Amino acid sequence: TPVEEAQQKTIEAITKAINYMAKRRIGALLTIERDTGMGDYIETGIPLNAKVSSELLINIFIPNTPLHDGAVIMKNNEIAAAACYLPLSESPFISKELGTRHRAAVGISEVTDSLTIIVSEETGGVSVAKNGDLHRELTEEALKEMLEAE
Amino acid sequence: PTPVEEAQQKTIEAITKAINYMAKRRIGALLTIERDTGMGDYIETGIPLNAKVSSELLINIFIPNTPLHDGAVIMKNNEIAAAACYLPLSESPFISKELGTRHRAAVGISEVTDSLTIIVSEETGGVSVAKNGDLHRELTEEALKEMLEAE
Ligand SMILES: O=C([C](F)N1[C]=N(F)[C]=N1)C1=[C][C]=[C][C]=[C]1
Ligand SMILES: [Mg+2]
Repeated sequence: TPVEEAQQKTIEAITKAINYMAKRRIGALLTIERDTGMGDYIETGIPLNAKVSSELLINIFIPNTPLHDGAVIMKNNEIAAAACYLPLSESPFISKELGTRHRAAVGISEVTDSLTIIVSEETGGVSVAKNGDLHRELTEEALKEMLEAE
Repeated sequence: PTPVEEAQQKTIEAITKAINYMAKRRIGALLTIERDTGMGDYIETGIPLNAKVSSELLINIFIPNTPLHDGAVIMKNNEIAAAACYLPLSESPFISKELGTRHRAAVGISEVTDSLTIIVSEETGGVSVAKNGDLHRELTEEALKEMLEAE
């Protein structure tokens, strides 16, 4: 169906962008709003309300650019805003080698049902935060499975 | 001022801030503003964005060696319609011979539309505008803003 084709296209755009950033070890933080509304956090960023594309996602997160600091928040199959604030988790059970991007992802996952993808700038490793837990060192296939499950 | 006029002022401010940032850093850029002649055929050659304008997004689009930096950004009113778009190349003899494809593309679209195109040179950081087949080079910040306000 049209809705199904659009969801699969968005998943492919995300995974292609994550692949490019993982390979180059470009830090990234991408939160996908689900049932819990995230308007208060969207409002902290730069409004985009843009069509999703792998190219736009990559261009957003290039280091030392205006938009790369903070989270991209996606809502209703669009990029709602970039450079958004997310709350930092105080969970003592996050790997100590991880920094602010990962704590921000876990933090938003503690108070919403959202799914957040993180690319580490140190290693290029890909992780997902959901329900207050961080799922680390994902393969491409694991990330796709999580996006399809969500 | 009406909401429409205030929105236009915000868009001009966003454009001028982005152009000034890129000029200072010799970031090449090609930004066409659609006017009354529709540019859909050219918009459809690019990557669709349909995004709200911001200086931050304009700058991010043109960062060298990124997916979106080659080709034209096309704006429709207060939106970035698409990036990495094709524009036709002008054969005009009044394009300075040292200028590259971005300037030739800007003059080219200006020959078949009433659009206004801004170009930042990656060689010199100079700012130019193409309109109605004519290229106006080495614009000051003040001149660019005046051109946009008049448009
Ligand atoms: O990229 C990547 C992976 F890991 N992935 C994950 N996800 F999730 C997506 N992708 C790579 C490849 C190769 C080399 C390095 C790196
Ligand atoms: Mg002069």
